[PDB]
Amino acid sequence: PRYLKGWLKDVVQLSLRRPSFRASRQRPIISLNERILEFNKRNITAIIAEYKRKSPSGLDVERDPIEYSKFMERYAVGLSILTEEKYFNGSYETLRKIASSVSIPILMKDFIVKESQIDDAYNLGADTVLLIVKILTERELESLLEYARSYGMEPLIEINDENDLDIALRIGARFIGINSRDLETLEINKENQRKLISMIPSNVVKVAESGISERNEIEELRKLGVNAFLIGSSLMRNPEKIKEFIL
Ligand SMILES: O=C(O)c1ccccc1NCC(O)[C@H](O)[C@H](O)COP(=O)(O)O
Repeated sequence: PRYLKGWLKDVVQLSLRRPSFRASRQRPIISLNERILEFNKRNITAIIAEYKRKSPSGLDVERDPIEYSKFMERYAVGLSILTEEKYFNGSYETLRKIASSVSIPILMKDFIVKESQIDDAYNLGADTVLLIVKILTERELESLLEYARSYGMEPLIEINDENDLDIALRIGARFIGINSRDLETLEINKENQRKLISMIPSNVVKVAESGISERNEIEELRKLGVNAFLIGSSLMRNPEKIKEFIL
């Protein structure tokens, strides 16, 4: 990983020592990025609904993971499940129950710094994985990117600044997530996110991440060329909003 400080340094250490999970995979891979493109042509807003119990920024809600997912399944383009244990209260067991219950694409959200985590995602039933440019060096990113493709997955590469985008573009990323929240300081900056969305090649599927709570926000981001939206907090607090985001 890269030189890190604070909580990013801690969570990355927890991940280096994360035990692998052994299990048989039932269903074949369902591509999340190809499905976002088909929602685009059908002119249906593509929302990736996220399940997370806790968050360092203050979220804290109790809600059944299976019911929430079966519900989101009627409208969402895919699901994003947190598997990080200490800060998000996630677990590999939750991803597993979810994958056996629905049949739409699943993104595994964690801090992936080593190949065994991708084996974990595959064996658990996830369809793709998230790779964060700011915590990895260029070589590590390039290696983790190839490893995931060897399983037929196109991972979601997350950027937060221009330096991250230079790197993602160089290694040939085709599915990018622009995150408005800075992992290190927890600050949200919608402006910096808009500048970045505008610098991205039009042939890569773009996903806007963090701080979205209103439908006007989604409408604005869409005309800006964004293909999909990853929404966690607002949907966890009020599952019902999915109906408003979708009209
Ligand atoms: O989600 C958080 O609360 C959080 C807090 C500190 C550091 C990273 C975090 N998450 C980053 C992230 O990618 C989020 O899980 C999703 O993009 C959705 O953000 P949300 O919709 O909840 O604002």
